[PDB]
Amino acid sequence: MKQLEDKVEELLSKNYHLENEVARLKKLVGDLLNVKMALDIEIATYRKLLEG
Amino acid sequence: MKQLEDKVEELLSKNYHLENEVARLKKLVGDLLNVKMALDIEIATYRKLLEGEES
Repeated sequence: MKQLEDKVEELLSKNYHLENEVARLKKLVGDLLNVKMALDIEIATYRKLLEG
Repeated sequence: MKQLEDKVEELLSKNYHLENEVARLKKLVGDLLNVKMALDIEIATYRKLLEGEES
């Protein structure tokens, strides 16, 4: 029952790559949320200064 | 034998849910990228108006 064996190895590889992609995107989300925090701080500085 | 069938079922199922998660994350990324673009243009404009900074 090989066709089954090839399918399983094919699926284990896809699973490994999907786990990789999930890890990559989580990091990109953390990094972007950190970026948002820093920009929000810069804008707050400007707005506060512009306000008076 | 039937174990192979069970493993095939398990993997197709785990992969389906990982794909769903990948799609969710990519939407969140796209959303954060758009929030960043709006913030960037606001900051770039203040730099220009107040500091004489062009990109």
